[PDB]
Amino acid sequence: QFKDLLLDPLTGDLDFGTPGDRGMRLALTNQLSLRQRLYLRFAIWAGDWYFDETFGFPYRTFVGKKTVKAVLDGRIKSEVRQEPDVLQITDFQSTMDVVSRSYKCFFTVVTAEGEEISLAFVGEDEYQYPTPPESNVQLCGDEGVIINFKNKLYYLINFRLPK
Amino acid sequence: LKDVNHIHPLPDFVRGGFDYVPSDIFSGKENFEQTLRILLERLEFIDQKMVELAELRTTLNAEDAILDEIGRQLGIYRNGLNDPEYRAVIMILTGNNSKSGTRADIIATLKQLFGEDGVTTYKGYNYRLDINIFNTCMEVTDILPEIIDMLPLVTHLRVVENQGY
Repeated sequence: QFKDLLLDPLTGDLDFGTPGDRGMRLALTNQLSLRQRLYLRFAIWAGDWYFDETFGFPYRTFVGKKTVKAVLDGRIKSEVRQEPDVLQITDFQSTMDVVSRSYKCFFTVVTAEGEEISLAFVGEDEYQYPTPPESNVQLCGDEGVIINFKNKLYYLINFRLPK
Repeated sequence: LKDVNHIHPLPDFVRGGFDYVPSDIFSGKENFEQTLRILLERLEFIDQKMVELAELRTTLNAEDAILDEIGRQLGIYRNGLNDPEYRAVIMILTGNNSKSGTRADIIATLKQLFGEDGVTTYKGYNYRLDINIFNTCMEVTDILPEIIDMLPLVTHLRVVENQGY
């Protein structure tokens, strides 16, 4: 439920929205929040962000060196579980090509969805305060009491005659 | 090798801060940059005006609207003086506080009002002194009262002004 500015999954810029409803949006669904929380966590190289030297991933250790596939998978699979709301990891297809020296892995992560605790900070309210009456209706009655009775009588006259 | 006065506009303020984008993650997305640039460039204007708030308050460059405030603290009121010469009188009176009215000293004060060769001074036996002006750039009658003040208690003075030799 971690709120934050929404990042476009397709381009990487802020998700200002479609041309018909351009604006700014907050990440509300846990899925969207977790997506960008993993994306930033994996995209920032370790130590390259000032104000926090411990954040990021240490790509320099592996890239450019002769490395064992098994060691890399452990670190990749470990960084994911640093988020407190990750249920499990389903599958992991780690493959390496020696000709091009490229490495490419696949996997998915499962996360549940929570409640909103309070709507005070977001948009709307859930209550249905009453509406003041109109004109002399309060002190003298209402005509609808006649209309509903007339309709009931008419529908009952309709019911008895077979159709 | 370096200026002692550190009060200067910060060089290349805008590109700084952008240097703190971690690993070019957002660079080239043209959506986050504009949002950040719009906010940062506002500080540019404020950062620039921080200098004039200090630079313009100096007596050398102070405009008449506020130069009066500087003069007011020193007791030198505008009276009927105009801006270009009001600056001069402020300098002259202030400089008088560390003077002795010697021949070498008098030449120095007149030096700031008429360039290098614009003034000369003849001397006489019985307290007579003379002032010559060649390249005046301001009207002298209003400056005259001060020109008397920085002279000995018993000076006898003549004033003659002309353009060129």
